[PDB]
Amino acid sequence: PHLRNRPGKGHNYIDGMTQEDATCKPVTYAGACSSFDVLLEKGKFPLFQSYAHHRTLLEAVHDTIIAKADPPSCDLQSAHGNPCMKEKLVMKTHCPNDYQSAHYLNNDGKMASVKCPPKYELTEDCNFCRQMTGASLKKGSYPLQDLFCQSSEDDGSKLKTKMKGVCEVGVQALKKCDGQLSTAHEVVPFAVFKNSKKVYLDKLDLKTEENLLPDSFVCFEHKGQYKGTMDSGQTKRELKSFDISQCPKIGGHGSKKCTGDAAFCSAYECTAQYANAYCSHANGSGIVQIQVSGVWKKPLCVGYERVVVKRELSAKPIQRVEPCTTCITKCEPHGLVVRSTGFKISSAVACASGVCVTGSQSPSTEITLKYPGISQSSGGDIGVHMAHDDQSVSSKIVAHCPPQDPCLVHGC
Amino acid sequence: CSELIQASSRITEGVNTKCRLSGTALIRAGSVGAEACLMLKGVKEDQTKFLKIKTVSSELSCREGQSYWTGSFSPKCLSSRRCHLVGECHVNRCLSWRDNETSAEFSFVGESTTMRENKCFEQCGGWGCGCFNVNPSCLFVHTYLQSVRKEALRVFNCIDWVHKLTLEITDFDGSVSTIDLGASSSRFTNWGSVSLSLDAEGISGSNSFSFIESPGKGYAIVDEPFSEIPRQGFLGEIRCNSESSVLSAHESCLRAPNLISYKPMIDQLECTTNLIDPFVVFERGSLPQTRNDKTFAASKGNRGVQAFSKGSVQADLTLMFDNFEVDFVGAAVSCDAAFLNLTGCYSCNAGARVCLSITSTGTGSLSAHNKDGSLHIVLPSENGTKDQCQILHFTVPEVEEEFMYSCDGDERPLLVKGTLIAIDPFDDRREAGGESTVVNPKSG
Ligand SMILES: *[C@@H]1O[C@H](CO)[C@@H](O[C@@H]2O[C@H](CO)[C@@H](O[C@@H]3O[C@H](CO)[C@@H](O)[C@H](O)[C@H]3NC(C)=O)[C@H](O)[C@H]2NC(C)=O)[C@H](O)[C@H]1NC(C)=O
Ligand SMILES: *[C@@H]1O[C@H](CO)[C@@H](O)[C@H](O)[C@H]1NC(C)=O
Ligand SMILES: *[C@@H]1O[C@H](CO)[C@@H](O)[C@H](O)[C@H]1NC(C)=O
Repeated sequence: PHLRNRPGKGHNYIDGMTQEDATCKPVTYAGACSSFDVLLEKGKFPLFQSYAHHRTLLEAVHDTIIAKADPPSCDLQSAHGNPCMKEKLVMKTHCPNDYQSAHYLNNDGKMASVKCPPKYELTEDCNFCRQMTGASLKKGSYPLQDLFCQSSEDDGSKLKTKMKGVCEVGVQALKKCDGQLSTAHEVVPFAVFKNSKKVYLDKLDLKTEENLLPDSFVCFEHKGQYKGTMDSGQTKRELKSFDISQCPKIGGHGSKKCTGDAAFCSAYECTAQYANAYCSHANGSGIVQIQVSGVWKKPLCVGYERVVVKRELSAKPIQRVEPCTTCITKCEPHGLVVRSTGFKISSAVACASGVCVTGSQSPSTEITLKYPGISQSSGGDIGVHMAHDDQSVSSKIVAHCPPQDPCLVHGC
Repeated sequence: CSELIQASSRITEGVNTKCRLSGTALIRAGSVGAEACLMLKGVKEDQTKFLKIKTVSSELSCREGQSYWTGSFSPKCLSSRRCHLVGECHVNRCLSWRDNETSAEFSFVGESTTMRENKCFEQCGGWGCGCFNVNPSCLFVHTYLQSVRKEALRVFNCIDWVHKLTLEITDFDGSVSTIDLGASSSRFTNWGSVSLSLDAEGISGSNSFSFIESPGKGYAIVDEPFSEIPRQGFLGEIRCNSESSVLSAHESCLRAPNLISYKPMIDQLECTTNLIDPFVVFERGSLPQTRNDKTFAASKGNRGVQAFSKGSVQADLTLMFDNFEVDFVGAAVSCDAAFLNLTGCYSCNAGARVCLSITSTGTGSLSAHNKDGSLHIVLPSENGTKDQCQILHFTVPEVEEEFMYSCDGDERPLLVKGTLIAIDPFDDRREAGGESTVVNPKSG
């Protein structure tokens, strides 16, 4: 249970729901917090479970990393007639039972939550409040989105949503479109930067780089340990969290003797006397950087949603119209010759009342062909199909010819 | 041109008493543009209903075998670099990464039907690379293909070519009937059925090419054999079974191994590939094309491909149970005719074109017959002066004959003049023959 050694204060509680301060004020190996234990269930919240040693939304809020929205959480008991549930109703979520509250990161990059009236619980889609008699509601709030938060100083005031072929994602109106509008629920990764709003992304590529800052170390201490806090006889072997702000930095001063692994000893001053706490290195921590518009940036925090996107499938798939007539067709006693413009003709076929005749030649602006059947003697109309080198030129043309005299053709 | 005396019925003044003529008829099918002729004679100056089966055209259609679809695809990649011992960056996990298996970092993708693969690459391990550990780190890449253009191409092959005859059936009192049928096949038309023998050749070999069909745009030919297994660097490297699968890059589409080129250079990953644009190849070999004297081209109606090869066939279509008669035709009609000209050749497949000026007071037909009965001329007669044409066969350089023409009335003398051109074969042994020639190229 090393994941319960939270970075920073580890305050996994929300304002108003302060009935679980025994175990939700700093989250430790001992208790059980309703607003945190859901994150560690197998198969749920996999993105945070991968980045398990980064702050949650509530933790980031309590460290002043992420601000709190204006109507911080308009209670449905007192504000069910106000335009509150606008960003919530565009998301597709799934809450478990016996939960009276649920918090999410709104569009402006702040934290807002939905609180059902007392003794009511949130339904399976977190959209309605339902009252079940004789039910014990949990004391925490369900994290709606799957996200992990960190502290950043990189500025992102010029960052904006840039998705191709999207007219509207979530509650953001990307542009104005007319015509067909494909509408569906999609999993859209997002990120929030300093002095910015939510920035939905098309591709989620990110990297982490480790460091030796205090948030990268997991200090603990045994319960009942000699010459330590809570130094009394015990009946169970359990750990206890330790604050790294006490162990002295290298070449510095501190209040508690501290020991640890190689990474801790390389940055802090590992003691030579009896140690008070063991400070290892959070094996997954570091600084996570996102790539937006090719350039890497440091987000306040990233996640993903299930919002409704209004795409545009197509304006026009393809247009195939070509009534081209840039050719001259003049029947000649020597042969059927058609003179065309710049586009060259390699092979052609001539059809006149069933019987057809074909010709092949190198690409040229003109081609001569033998007359099909008795069309030379009888004249009439003759259709010609040819293969142009270019495109957008009609391949079916018709030539009108009067009756001809074979004597000139065979004259010798 | 042939009678039906074996099963002739009594086609009461005016009223019709047709007995559903059951006797079949056997007449050799005429050449291309010619017609097949019938004699429903009743009482002189009455009846004489003519059934005409005009030979529209003969084409060497294609019998398609296997087929598949393809389009233009472009890849997109998602990367996630984690240090050693983080997640599943164990050397064994990084090396054994099964493309079919997805990493836990790109779980927002979740379940999807897009064609996709997953790769894992090692990078530097050490404080210079970015990780305190010295064992190599990992870079998980998820790549999925997406379609660029909203179009697809169908690629098929012709296992064999079949002779196919198009006939214009000029039924009794109305010529609205066109039928297309192959060799040794029957078509259940009105008044029974029509069957074609075409005993000469039911096939014209095979080939080793493949044809592209763009829906609503035309056809094309590629100079490669049709391969049922995808191959890198050829057409159909990525192939599907439907246009929807192509336009959505569905995972059911097959593709060759090692199509995506990965450049894991330390700053940014580069996911790219070199793929043959099927649209370029389609535009390159547009249909109107000639290969070793075959000249494949789009069939009339744009529903397939043809094969213009030198040859000819013998066709003997058989009518059966032909019965289409009414009672209003019992009245006689007057008609007049005037000879116009004579053009064409002799002893030739094309024949000699015969045109006649018809001046009639109403609906009717023409039954000009020569003295010996060898040559028959039939032309419909309509109100006012009309100019209709017919096609006959001759074996004389000059034509000078008289025909007993009568449009359901009295026979009057119709005289035809003119000479016929000579089809220089610059190569003759004893004769030419009519047969039924399928279209052929110049290089034959
Ligand atoms: C032998 O006489 C035939 C019968 O007149 C001619 O064959 C065709 O005659 C048609 C009408 O009798 C003509 O149709 C005309 O076509 C022109 C232009 O193509 C248009 O004005 C109309 O479609 C039509 N005009 C009408 C109905 O008044 C054909 O022009 C004609 N075919 C041709 C081109 O020969 C022959 O002309 C004639 N043979 C010889 C050797 O001259
Ligand atoms: C390393 O961290 C991952 C989560 O980031 C954890 O699953 C794994 O157990 C850790 N390795 C250890 C503790 O050896
Ligand atoms: C694909 O992966 C799944 C789970 O990762 C596995 O059950 C299945 O056997 C794999 N199929 C292969 C390797 O062909």
